[PDB]
Amino acid sequence: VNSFSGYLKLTDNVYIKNADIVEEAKKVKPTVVVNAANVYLKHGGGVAGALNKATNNAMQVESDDYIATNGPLKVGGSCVLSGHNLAKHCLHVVGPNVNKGEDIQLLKSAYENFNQHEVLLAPLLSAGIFGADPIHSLRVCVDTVRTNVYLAVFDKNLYDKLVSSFL
Ligand SMILES: CC(C)(C)C[C@@H](CO)Nc1ncnc2[nH]ccc12
Ligand SMILES: [Cl-]
Repeated sequence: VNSFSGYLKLTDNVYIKNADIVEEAKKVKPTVVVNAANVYLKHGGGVAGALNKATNNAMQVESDDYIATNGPLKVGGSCVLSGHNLAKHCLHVVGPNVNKGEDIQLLKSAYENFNQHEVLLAPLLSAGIFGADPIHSLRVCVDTVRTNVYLAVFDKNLYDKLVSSFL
C-alpha cells in the first residue's frame, strides 16, 4: 500500500492520472520523481523547467555541478540526484527528443532506467516538447517498466485520449 490517490490502473504495475507532476510530488513526497531531462541537465521548460522552478533553482545548481564533474548523460541514460523539496530522489531520465532528430528506439532504453526503482512518480518520456507521440510513449512504458510506475499526464484532453485508446 502507498499514498498515491485517484489513479486509474492500466496494468499490474502501471497507473495513470491527469495531474500536474509538481503538485503531485509536493503532495505525495515520493521516494523517486522522474524528470524529463536532457543530456546537459539544462532544466528550461516542460516537466524539467517546472520541477526546477518548484525547487527554487536548487535542482539546476546541483545539476550544473554534476555535469561539471561527470559530463553529459547519454540519450536513453539517467542519473540519480536529490529530490529537493519534491521527493527523496529525482531520477533524471533522457528520452529521445524527436525535435533534435534522435532515435525513437532509444525510448525503450530510457524507460529501462525505471526498473532500478521499486516505485516511481513519472511523466511520459519523450512526450510534450520532446516531440514524440504520447500514445506510443505509454505503450513503451507498459511494455518495458516492470516496477510500479505512477504516470502524471498534465493535459486533460490527452489523458482522456490515452485512456480511451489504451489496449
Ligand atoms: C502533454 C504533456 C503536457 C502531458 C507532456 C508531458 C511530457 O512529459 N509534460 C508534463 N507532464 C506532467 N506534468 C507536467 N508538468 C509540467 C509539464 C508536464
Ligand atoms: Cl512538456
